[PDB]
Amino acid sequence: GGAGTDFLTEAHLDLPMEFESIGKAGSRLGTALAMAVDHEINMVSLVRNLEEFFARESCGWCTPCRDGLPWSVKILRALERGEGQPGDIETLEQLCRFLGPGKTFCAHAPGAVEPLQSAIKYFREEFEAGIKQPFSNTHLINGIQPNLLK
Amino acid sequence: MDYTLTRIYPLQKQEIVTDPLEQEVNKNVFMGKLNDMVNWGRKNSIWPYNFGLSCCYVEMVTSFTLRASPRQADLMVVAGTCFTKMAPVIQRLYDQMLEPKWVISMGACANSGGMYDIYSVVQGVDKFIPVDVYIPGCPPRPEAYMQALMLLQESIGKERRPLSWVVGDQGVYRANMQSERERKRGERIAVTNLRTPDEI
Ligand code: SF4
Ligand code: SF4
Repeated sequence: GGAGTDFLTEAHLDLPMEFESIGKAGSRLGTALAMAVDHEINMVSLVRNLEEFFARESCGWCTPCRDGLPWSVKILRALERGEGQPGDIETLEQLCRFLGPGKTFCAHAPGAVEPLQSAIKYFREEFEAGIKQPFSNTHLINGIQPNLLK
Repeated sequence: MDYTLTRIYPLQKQEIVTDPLEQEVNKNVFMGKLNDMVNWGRKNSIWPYNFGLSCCYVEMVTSFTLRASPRQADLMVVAGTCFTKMAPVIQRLYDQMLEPKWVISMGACANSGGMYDIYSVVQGVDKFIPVDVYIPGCPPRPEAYMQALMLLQESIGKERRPLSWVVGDQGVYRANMQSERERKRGERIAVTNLRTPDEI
């Protein structure tokens, strides 16, 4: 029931549309207005769209929601462009836990990570195909030998 | 070339003067030849007395690769920290030397106290002993002392000390030489690229 609800699979279609049933399933009833995703839809691009909305609808009051959601959008865009680097899914999961209930000032972000955590839970393979490049945030400064962390 | 007259240490006669020899009243070609001969013998016969202090003495012995008496020495190299308990000793040894005498300060400590601005250290030997050449470094490379000796030779070849203690002016005229820093400013500033600190 909404863009801020956790995705469920075909197995959860036999669950009654009640607040307790969907909650135990691992999501929320929300507005009870469900949306169906077909096999021709990529989960990474779908969640990227969801995050782009949740990220720009932020009011900018608390850091977790104001600076954390924009990070996820960039990771998801990199994954859908095949430019993902190792550690991206872990950051996404850490964001989902640290933008959860209680951490943010209101429930915009707690509900914004609900679709993301679910997509990684049931369709991780789609998020993994994105990581195709080695991790690198540093260029090579000439004259300075780099600290080779192993 | 201007000269500094030390007629007859922290406070003493230091009048800036003109080449006493060039002055016509005391201008004699023979006297000039005599001055040059004495300066030549002194600059080419600088016997040293290395007062070993702290770690600089170790670099000095590497350069060495002896006037054990201050009496036979013409140069006292202060190489080390001027500790409070050592300062009286340094002054006594320098005061047991005969004219002409020179002093080269080797090391940041002997130069100004260096990294040891502490209660037990004199901030520079130039606080009690007149110095002629200062060698920056900690410790200064053995080759740096050799450069200092060559700089002293040049300064000694331009001095106008009394030719005899019974006649003439008994004044030590030391030339106001050009600072080495300004002399080699051009080449230093021209430097553009250097080897990356990545290779041996
Ligand atoms: S979680 Fe709520 S209060 Fe915090 S930035 Fe988002 S909209 Fe603003
Ligand atoms: S200047 Fe440096 S190396 Fe030389 S004696 Fe002092 S501390 Fe030691």
